[PDB]
Amino acid sequence: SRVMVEGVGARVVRGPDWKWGKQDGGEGHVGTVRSFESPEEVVVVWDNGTAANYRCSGAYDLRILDSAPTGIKHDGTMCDTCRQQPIIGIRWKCAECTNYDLCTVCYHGDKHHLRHRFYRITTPGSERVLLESRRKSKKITARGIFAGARVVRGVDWQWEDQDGGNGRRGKVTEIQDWSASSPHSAAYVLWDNGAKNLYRVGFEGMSDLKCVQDAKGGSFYRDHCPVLGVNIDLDLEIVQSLQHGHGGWTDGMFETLTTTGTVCGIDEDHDIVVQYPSGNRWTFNPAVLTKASQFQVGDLVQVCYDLERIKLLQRGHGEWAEAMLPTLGKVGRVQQIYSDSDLKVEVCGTSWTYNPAAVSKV
Amino acid sequence: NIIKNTW
Ligand SMILES: [Zn+2]
Ligand SMILES: [Zn+2]
Repeated sequence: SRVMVEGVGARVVRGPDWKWGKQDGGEGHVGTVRSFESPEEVVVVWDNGTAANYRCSGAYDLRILDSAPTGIKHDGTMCDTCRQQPIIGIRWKCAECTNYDLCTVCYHGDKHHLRHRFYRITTPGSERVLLESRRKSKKITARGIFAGARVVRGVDWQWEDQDGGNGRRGKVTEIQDWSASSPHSAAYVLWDNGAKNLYRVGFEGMSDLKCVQDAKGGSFYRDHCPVLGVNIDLDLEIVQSLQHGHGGWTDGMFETLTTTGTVCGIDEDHDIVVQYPSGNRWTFNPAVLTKASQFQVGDLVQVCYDLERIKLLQRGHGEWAEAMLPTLGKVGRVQQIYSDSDLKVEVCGTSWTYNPAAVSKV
Repeated sequence: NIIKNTW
């Protein structure tokens, strides 16, 4: 029979039955499953430092963002994009293709076709759950202990005075695997005193670090996560073969394969310069990048006044509402550019979510 | 900041 996996070390965010204000630090903020009091109750240590207990039966206060640190894996599978084998963590199987699967990183990282609907297969014992397409679903940003975050020592600190003392600060440079069997479970820190080392952020449910300034850790499809209990769209190899004399390849750039970058530079070397939320600048061949997007916060845009097309465009992105009718032809301001490249536009006082093709720059 | 919830 099916049973619950008490996956200690799972990286979680708030769930559908959440009623605990901003204990987590807000929606999208990430925490670590420390332990299970019972099959009904779980204790989480949030990245902000607050440790608390939550429901994981009947009511569900938590969604699983990344189970990979628990080491749970689907032997006999492979992610057809990044070629992780076996898939560790949640398994995502394209329902509309023959024998195609993605890992969590690639799934939330918008690999494969966004209009193809996937099955979620959380555990080896799980029955597959058909989902809405990513393209019509809400995407939000993870926040907490990620590259660029400012941290202090956490509760499970057992590393003497490597940080120069309790309360002394450092910078997370990169999320790494504490071990081969537990990916995305560690954070490499460069302390303010020049010391540097790798620390547990999820491994065996341990929390060696605490945020004092959380960082963005990429975007995810919130409603596709199971309840607990500048862009690159080419193959790694095609990207590598294109970089032969236009920047080159170092593994430290892997982030780029699933992260939105801000084109802040061009250069004399017939190439491009991109910065990422990590804080990393990196150089590229023109063919490796695709725009996404052509708008900036503050840009004034006119809403499309062809109703047929805006209906098509908005429905295609799961954002149509008849209430939007009065906005046709109107000029508004780009308030925010979402991770799925849709635009939060302020128009007629109110704000709406638009397909970027449904507006034109004024 | 250890918090204890009850339900
Ligand atoms: Zn993958
Ligand atoms: Zn497919």
